[PDB]
Amino acid sequence: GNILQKIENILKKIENILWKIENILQKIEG
Amino acid sequence: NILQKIENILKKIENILWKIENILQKIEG
Amino acid sequence: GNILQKIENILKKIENILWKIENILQKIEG
Amino acid sequence: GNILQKIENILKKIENILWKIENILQKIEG
Amino acid sequence: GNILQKIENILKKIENILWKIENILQKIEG
Repeated sequence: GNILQKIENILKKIENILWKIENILQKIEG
Repeated sequence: NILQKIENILKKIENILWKIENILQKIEG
Repeated sequence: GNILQKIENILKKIENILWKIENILQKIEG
Repeated sequence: GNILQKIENILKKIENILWKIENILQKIEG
Repeated sequence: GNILQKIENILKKIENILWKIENILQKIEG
């Protein structure tokens, strides 16, 4: 129930961190 | 549904990782 | 749909992409 | 300790590793 | 094993690959 909500929330955080990594790499390569 | 949302976020994560992978291919280039 | 099978399939692709990333990074570090 | 909790723990570990990777890159780009 | 265990196992592989990636980056300050 709420554990699925915890899993969803962690995946959103993972997504957000990956976006940050992508942006740093884009600036480096750009 | 929560399972569909989880699936949707994972698809987004896959897409971001593809972008990261292509950028690294360029950097290693 | 079969949401759990879709989730499994997406995770397999994520694994594959990450393995490619690790290999590219190995070359960069070399 | 059910399978969902185990999955949650692994995702939390993934999140933390990604944070570390981002933290290192933030330094590299300066 | 069942579908949730298959998913857990793929997540473990993802974690492990990310740890490898992190390991390479950690060397710079380490």
